[PDB]
Amino acid sequence: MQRVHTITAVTEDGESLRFECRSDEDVITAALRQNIFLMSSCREGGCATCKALCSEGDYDLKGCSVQALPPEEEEEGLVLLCRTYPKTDLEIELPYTH
Ligand code: FES
Repeated sequence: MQRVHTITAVTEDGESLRFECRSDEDVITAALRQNIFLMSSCREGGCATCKALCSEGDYDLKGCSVQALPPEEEEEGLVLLCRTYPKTDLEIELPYTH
């Protein structure tokens, strides 16, 4: 009936986790529902510093101020964990790294 999902998210800052979440994957919602409590940053789509990365999974990620900057070249640059869609996320790196 429902589709199960597994989010593997490791921060290049040095954190690494593999949780379970169905229907609504969302690395924040799933690990907020499992036991941990993460948080991207401002979620305003205007910093361009949180250059996160996406290993695999068809999940979605859309900037917030697209009318200031298109997220294409920024997507082909890397991925942003400020939006994070729960469509299908298999493995993702966090927005921090160093
Ligand atoms: S747009 Fe502000 S840290 Fe992501």
